[PDB]
Amino acid sequence: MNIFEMLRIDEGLRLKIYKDTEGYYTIGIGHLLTKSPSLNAAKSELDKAIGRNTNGVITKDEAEKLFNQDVDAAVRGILRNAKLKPVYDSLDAVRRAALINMVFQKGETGVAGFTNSLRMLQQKRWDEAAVNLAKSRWYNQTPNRAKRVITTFRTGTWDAYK
Ligand SMILES: [Cl-]
Repeated sequence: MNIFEMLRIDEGLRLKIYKDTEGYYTIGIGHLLTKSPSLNAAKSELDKAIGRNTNGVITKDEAEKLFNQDVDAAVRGILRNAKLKPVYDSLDAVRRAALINMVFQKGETGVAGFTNSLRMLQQKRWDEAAVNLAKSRWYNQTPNRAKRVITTFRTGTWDAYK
């Protein structure tokens, strides 16, 4: 199991533009196009991201490309965030995947904000962190996914995903 498989599970795959849990225009593997309410804008954005006139639809391959670029970026934002870096650096491999998941789903910034639980992860306070992480808008809006991640942070294993 690894990052890609993980996220692929959490985010699914759609070849046609859709609205996410928050109602935003998204595509492929959790690839967010826009916060705006215009399907057109979303279309523009897509074309631009794909490099062509898509008409709201893309190929699997394209979807995948987006995905790598996205995983890549997530990591990098992590590597560039003065708050994230240290944490990540101190984590074992499995757990990093978890931090990356969150970052992918909510943004560096978003994540950069879980100060306390980040602190907890740093000191390796698994159980406390999990509780902490649970008290969030994030958990409350996407309970099942949040659970997987949290479990993940908690045990250092892929069971949540098995
Ligand atoms: Cl969920």
